[PDB]
Amino acid sequence: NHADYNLNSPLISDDIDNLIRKFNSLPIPSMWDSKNWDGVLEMLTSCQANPISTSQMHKWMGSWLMSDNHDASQGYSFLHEVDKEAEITFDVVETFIRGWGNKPIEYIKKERWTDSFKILAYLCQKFLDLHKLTLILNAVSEVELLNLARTFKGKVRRSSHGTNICRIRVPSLGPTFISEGWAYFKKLDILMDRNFLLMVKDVIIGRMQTVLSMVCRIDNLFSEQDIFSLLNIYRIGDKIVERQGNFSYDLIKMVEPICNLKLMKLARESRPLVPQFPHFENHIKTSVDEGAKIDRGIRFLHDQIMSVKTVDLTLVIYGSFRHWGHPFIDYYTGLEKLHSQVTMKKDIDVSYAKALASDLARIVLFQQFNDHKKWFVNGDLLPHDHPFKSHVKENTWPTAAQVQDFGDKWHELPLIKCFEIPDLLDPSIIYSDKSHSMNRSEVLKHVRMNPNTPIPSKKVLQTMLDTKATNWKEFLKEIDEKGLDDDDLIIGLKGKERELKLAGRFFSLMSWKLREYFVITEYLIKTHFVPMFKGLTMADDLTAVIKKMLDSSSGQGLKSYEAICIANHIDYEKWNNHQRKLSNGPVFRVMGQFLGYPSLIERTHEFFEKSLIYYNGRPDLMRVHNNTLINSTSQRVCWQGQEGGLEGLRQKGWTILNLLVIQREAKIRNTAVKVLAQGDNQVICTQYKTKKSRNVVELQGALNQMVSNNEKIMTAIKIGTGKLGLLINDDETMQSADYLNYGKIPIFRGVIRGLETKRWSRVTCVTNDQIPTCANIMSSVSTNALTVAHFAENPINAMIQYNYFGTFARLLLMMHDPALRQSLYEVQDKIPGLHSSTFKYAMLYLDPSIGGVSGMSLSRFLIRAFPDPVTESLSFWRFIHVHARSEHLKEMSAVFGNPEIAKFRITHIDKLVEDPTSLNIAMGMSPANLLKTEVKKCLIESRQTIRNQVIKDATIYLYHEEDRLRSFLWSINPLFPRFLSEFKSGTFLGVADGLISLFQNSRTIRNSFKKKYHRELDDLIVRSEVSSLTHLGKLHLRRGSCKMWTCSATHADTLRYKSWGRTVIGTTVPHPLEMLGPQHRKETPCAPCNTSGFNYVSVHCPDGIHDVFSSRGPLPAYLGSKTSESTSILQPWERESKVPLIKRATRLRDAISWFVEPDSKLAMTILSNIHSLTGEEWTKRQHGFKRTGSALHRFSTSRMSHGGFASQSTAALTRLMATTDTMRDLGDQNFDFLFQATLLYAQITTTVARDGWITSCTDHYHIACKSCLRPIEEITLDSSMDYTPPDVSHVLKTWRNGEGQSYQVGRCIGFLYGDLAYRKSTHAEDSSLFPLSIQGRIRGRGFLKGLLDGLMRASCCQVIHRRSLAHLKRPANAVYGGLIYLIDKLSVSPPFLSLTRSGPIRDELETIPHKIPTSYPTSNRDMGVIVRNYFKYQCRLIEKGKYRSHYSQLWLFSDVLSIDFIGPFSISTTLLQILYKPFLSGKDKNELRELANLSSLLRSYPPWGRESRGTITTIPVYYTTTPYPKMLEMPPRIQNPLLSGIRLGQLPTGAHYKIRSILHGMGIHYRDFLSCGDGSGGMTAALLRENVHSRGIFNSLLELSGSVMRGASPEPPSALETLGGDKSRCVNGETCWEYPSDLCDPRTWDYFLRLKAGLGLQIDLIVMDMEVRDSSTSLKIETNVRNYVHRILDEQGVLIYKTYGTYICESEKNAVTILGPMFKTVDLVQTEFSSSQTSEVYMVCKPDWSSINESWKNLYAFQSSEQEFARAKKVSTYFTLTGIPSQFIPDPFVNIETMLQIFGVPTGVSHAAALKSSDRPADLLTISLFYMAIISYYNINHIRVGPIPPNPPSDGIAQNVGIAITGISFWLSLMEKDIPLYQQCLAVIQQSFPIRWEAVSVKGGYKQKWSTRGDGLPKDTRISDSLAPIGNWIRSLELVRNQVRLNPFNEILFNQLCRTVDNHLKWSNLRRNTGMIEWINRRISKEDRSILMLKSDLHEENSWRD
Ligand SMILES: [Zn+2]
Ligand SMILES: [Zn+2]
Repeated sequence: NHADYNLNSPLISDDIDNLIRKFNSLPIPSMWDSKNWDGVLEMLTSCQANPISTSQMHKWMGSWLMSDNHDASQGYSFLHEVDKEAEITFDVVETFIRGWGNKPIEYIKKERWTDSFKILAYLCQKFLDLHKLTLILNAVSEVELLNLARTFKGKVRRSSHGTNICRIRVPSLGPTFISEGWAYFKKLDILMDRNFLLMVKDVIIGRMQTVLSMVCRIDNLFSEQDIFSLLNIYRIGDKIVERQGNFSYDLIKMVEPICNLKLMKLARESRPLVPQFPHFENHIKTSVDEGAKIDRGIRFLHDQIMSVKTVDLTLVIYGSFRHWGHPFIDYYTGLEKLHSQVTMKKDIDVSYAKALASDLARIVLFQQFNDHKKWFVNGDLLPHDHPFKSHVKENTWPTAAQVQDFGDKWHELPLIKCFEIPDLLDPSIIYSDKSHSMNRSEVLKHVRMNPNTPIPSKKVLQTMLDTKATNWKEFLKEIDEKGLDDDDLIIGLKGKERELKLAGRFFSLMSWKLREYFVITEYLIKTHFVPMFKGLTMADDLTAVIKKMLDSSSGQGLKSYEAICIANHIDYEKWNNHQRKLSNGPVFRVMGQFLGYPSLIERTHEFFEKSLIYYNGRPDLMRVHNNTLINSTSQRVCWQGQEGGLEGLRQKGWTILNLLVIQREAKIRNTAVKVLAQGDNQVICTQYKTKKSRNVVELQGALNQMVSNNEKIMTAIKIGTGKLGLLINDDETMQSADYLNYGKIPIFRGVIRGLETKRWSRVTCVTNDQIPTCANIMSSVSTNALTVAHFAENPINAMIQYNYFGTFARLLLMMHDPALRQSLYEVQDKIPGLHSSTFKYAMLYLDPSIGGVSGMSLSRFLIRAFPDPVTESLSFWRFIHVHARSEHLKEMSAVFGNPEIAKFRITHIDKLVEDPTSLNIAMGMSPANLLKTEVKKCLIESRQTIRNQVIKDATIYLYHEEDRLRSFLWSINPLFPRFLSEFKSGTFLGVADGLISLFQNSRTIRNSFKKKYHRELDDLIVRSEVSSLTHLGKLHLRRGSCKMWTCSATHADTLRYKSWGRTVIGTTVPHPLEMLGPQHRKETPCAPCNTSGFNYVSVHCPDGIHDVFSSRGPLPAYLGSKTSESTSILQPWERESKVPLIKRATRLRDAISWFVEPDSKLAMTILSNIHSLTGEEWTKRQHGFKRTGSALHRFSTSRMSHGGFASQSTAALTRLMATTDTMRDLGDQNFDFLFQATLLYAQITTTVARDGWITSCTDHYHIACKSCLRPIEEITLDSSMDYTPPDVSHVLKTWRNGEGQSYQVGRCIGFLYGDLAYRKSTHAEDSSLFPLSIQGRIRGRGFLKGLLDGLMRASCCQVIHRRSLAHLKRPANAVYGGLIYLIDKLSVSPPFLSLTRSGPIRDELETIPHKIPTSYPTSNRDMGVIVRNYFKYQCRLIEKGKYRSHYSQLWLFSDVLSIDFIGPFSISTTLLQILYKPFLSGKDKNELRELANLSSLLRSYPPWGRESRGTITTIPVYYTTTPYPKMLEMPPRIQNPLLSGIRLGQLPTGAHYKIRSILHGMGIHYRDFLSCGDGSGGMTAALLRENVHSRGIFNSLLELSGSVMRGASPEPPSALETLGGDKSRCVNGETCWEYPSDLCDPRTWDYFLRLKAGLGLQIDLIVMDMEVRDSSTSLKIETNVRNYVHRILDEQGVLIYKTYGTYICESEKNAVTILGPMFKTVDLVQTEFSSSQTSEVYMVCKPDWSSINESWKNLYAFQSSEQEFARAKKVSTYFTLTGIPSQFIPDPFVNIETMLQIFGVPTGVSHAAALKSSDRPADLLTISLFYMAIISYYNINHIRVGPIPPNPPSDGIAQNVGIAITGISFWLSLMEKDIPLYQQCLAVIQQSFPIRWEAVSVKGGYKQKWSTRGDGLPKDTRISDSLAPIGNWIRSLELVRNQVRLNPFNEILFNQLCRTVDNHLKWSNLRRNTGMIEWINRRISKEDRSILMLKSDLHEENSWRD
């Protein structure tokens, strides 16, 4: 009403002190005798006591906290009350949770832990009586005083000057005396003001709410001992601030980093082997040493903290740190420190900064030129370098060559406009209520004139109204050219309040021109340049940020060191001080060049250097001369000149400078540098990843190498940043792959965590001046609770705490509510019954949208946003009713969700047009809208006062034509409030709206003093509150209203209908709760839950949600909807920043046809006319724009159109998989429900209702409400009142701006993706899933051929730009090349890739022969393969002949807006016909030049057979009673890619043949089987095809993490493509994943036996290929079979168990474990890989050990390379391919072409090769060696000349050339018969394929050399994971050999091939110079493991939307 509860402004004890002065003897204050203090002096004399003053204040403060000698009572009673109320309200939540997540809860009291409750009772005693003192000393009215006096037992005492001294007795401190703003005295003899008292209230209530929040949770994360430990921490903290006064906060400023350091230490304990970084801990230790040199016990503090054993408790402490906090600021020392840190003279390297500036210019030139493909430089330049050629051509845009050539002069050019200055109309985009200083003459005159009084800050809005507006154009123009005038350069300082630094570090406020300057330039920055930089999270809302928080790939103790992201975070000193001109100048010069006005934005440090600085808190001390303030008294309280700094100015700008330094110094090592820059404070994620560590000392060394690399980066950054004059510290920190800290938000391991302590330590705090009301405190507990919910895991602790802190608050306001000025117990007579179940529930539970007060629904913890408050809560209430196990809850459901509707008025519709979705209620008069009404009213009733023409004309327009718009809008019968609102905003009235709204509540009541309105607003507040509470008392009608709806969405509609006159467009969305209802658990039957059909969402949690925050989690994510919102993470101004007016009008014209059509012409001529009033009439009309889209969620103006966001931790959402693709069957009309919200809801509800489960799980959601599932329509409104936009605003427009068949789908999305992929921005869902709102049916080869078309065109266009015109050689190669690049880029790109996983497109990709995948769900890898493969097939057909586009009717679609497609598409048909046609040159060059200029100016059962059947090496075995145990040779292990390669016709794997060999020789007849442990279903497919009449049970460990399923189910096992798409014979096909697919445990067996008794299978056969990695898991599964076997397996039945030789000789024989009637084991070659211990155990079910030993000697691992090799020859002799149909095999060239293309060569070469392979089957060897050559020369270049070719072994290229050499030389050795190749091969694959590196100088720069037999630099390559591609090699070349013979290696031919395909290089250059001839018989012994010296790239961490 007047002043503030909780804390606003800093401490500054000087006030108190000088009052002690004036009081005491008159030691004299300074100048403040002016003050009215004599009231307090009358208190001081009338009650004589004596103060203590400051340091002592903080002493007794420390003492007084946590004290026992005290009273208690009110504490006990209060808390018990809270307890009771909360029990009731928890009745409500009880039924909610329990009906929602099936888990029931009991209300745990807070009395349970005893001592905790005692502690908390003392704190409550203290807080509650501090709440009283708060209340009293902040009240103006004698009435409030008398009511509080009667309520709180105190009394009024009038003092002689007419000053009321209240006297109060309170149980903590005993007696107290209180007067205007001043307090206390006797008992503890102390004086205090509002500021000090309140910060103490903040303290105690912090401790209170934190202890409260933790003490009893549902999860027990705490015990009274832990709490005892935190309490101890408070005790210690106290003891510090006890021992001395304010100085302790040094040591506290130490507390929060000590906390940081314990955190780091834990998250380091995570993956133990990493070196710690001594830096930070050491620094800390030193700070504790010095701290303990002053005062110890900080020692004990630090110690006990780091003694804390938990994550949580630590995080709490770090969550507090501010407790026992907030010391007095000394602004003197503050200003000294500041001014010095400014004055500091900095060494600056200039040309360094200039090089940065250049780097930037390069950046945005690239971006712009990759956007509009129009170089933005002038053609005025020197006819040289790149530029002339460049801009003239419209692309020279150069290469590495011309970039190296070009110095970094990018900052020197003639740079043009580029970014256009957005129109700022309405204040929203500029102004907030922050203040600013008055001009120079005036401040100076307010120092000369009344001195003693601090000079005020002129509120931005008050000056916005009273001063003539800004001409943005002339402003910037004149600032640019001549700069600002002296009288506008002034900066005021205010000590910001919370800092905890004894320094105080003053926040700044400018003068009006400086204000506007910094704002508009800041806004140009953020709008244009901010986005050109990754990292720098400013514009980011939340979801985006969290994505940027998952730009830390941290965590993973699971995978351990196989990938790591180190994390640096840096703080500087004063970033916002040490900023300097001579550094910042060039870059901001560049930025200036860019935004229209050169040398504009560079004037920052100039305006600082010229300006005045002063601290408006002490004007007395400043003296006036020469338009200068001088310090006089020598405190440095003001000064002239500055070298820059002061906080929030060019935050973004200086941050872009730094971030550029980083991106420049990132280049040094190519290390992966990810960055997050929040203003000052920044973090650098440094990514590395490892290749499969072996000896564990490698981890030590390698990780220490990651550290070394890291420290190098940091050092380069230190020096670099240092050159600019920014001091970086060696005490500023970093952590390992774990932790990270960003803007005080912790990420721990791989996961975000909030400070529940902090949010709950806020609670009852009310924001500035707002004061607590029924609405406000509830609003606070609410928002903070939803925050907690949002950051934590399953949002429950937030719900129960909500209930608690809510009813805590409610009892506080029941005690007294400052709004009603008296207690609410006392008020019963006035207003209806406040004390009821009704009122309680209402106050804390019904939403405002149903029309009651406030406090959520408990439905909002679910979807973070969602656009239907009404439906949401009404749905909630129906739901709590239906699951209510009581009566009065039902009573409350009817009561609540039948809101009494007030009778319609055009007034109300004005309100609920201004905001949509809501309803007309018998209350709802908010202080908000009432104050909006009042400020509208006042602002309107003075339109003649306003000195601003923008605002004047806006107010006029309002006062005149608002009615016209009102009625005109209101007459549209299909009532479309979204459109009425967007139009309403988009009309020139958007100004009126912006400003009227712009005033924030408290700031408004502060700014409403502008006029006669003083009392009205206060009694209006009283009006609103009495009415509110009156509405609840009224809401005790119980049961009086109607009943339980049916599916409240339809009823929310009907209620909206009854609310208004008519029905509404249907903008209401049934929300997930009522429609999807509780979850069906598929682990249970769910069979009645089956609707058949797909009315079914599902979610998977493999491994389950059990323990989270403890690891990152495997699965990718799901964040939410796409479009952003208002940022709630910070508080600068930013809410309405989005979407100015011209853009609005433009966009609702970009609506038109959608829901209106031009045919309507009325609303339309109107729309265009709005666009004509804002602008002029630029309308060309529009036609053919028909849009079929949904009208509820989607329609908006560029703003949030969204469906919702996840309110949940990333944690569970990382352990889950949401699946959508199951629902394709609701395609229907493409109607209401939000897939976004639904998916989100499934996620949360799943997490909540699982809450921990380790057995994994699968969950079903089937639509319960088919009725309010609600099919849509498309209504196109028109109506009319015959309205026209009046009052032409072109005056304003002057002053405002500164002049700102499916082949068709294929071509559309494919060209769109080509072009967009070249622009490099948004890949999101524009490649969508299956028939869209664009409709369709067939999506075939039609879709794909078209895709190739549109895409090819897109590459046509990008290739006219991409290349120099005057070089035309073979344009075919140009365009072909571009499209190749695109295709690869697309096969990597995921959304399209899942799109091709699922659906009928798979077919068109399964028609072409490829190869089967292996990965069960088929990873992005195998998908990329298949996609590429098919495309190389079709594109091959292109590279040969001509490309026809068929069709040629360009069907543009509704999903393509404007010309981003149109122009280039037309131009691309012509351009394909021009460019791909000739294979030549002509006049076309002219045409290219022309058209490219126009573009840049335009943007102004399958057949089958027999198969390989092998030999069985048999081991019969018996077990008779007694053992003869253990004596056995344990085999060796060779990995021998050999035979794994010789298997030729392999489907996903040749285990296929193995099983054939079993069921061949071992003689099984199985009618039906169970195949478990198949990856893609290989052995399944095998069995199933082999015995055609068999049925089978498929089981696969579901390998998820390696693939991103974007809204899709993992799909069938790929292998079952084998059966020709008819999998019907495999019963478990297509459903496989949704059961317990885990074989490690039981329940899977219960499920199989289910499937046995279910389909009557009888399961003759069991087969398990485990591929066992764990003895544990093995013994586990052994026990499983041991249990379930002979109750599942049949009576003649069979069990095959694949076993490992080492593992069976190892310890616990599974052979022993399982012994049935006939028992054996076998080895089967003519299948099995060479030198292999692996063997198939066997049981037919229904001495010996020495024979076992014998057989083990007859086993393969034992046997040697002659057995190995000769056996593989035998296999070579077998026809391994045979009955395989061609669909399955690769094309026995295309695999070669693509492989050589996998190994880095050009496709042309690949193809010439593959041809030569085709042509020369006879002489193969020559061609093979030629592959060796070609891969070698294109990888490592044994020949060429160049200037400095550094280390091009560089890991990978060397890797793939090594493996190439291996596979090749393998099958070569097998052909050419040479053993020592083979021996070598084995020893190599085992260890270290040599690559010995050199660079020799023959001049011309220098040549490069690689070898083996020599020793250079050894990049020697390990191969472990590499058998697979070796296999590919052997397979391919065995596959092209086609059983055909071979002929001698023909050296002549080799030469032919070599010089043909390559430079002229020869067998010679290969022979000696550098090469692989070593692979004749020659090599060297092992040297390096150093590919295990790892590398760096970037990390792939996927979430969906932003
Ligand atoms: Zn429903
Ligand atoms: Zn189901």
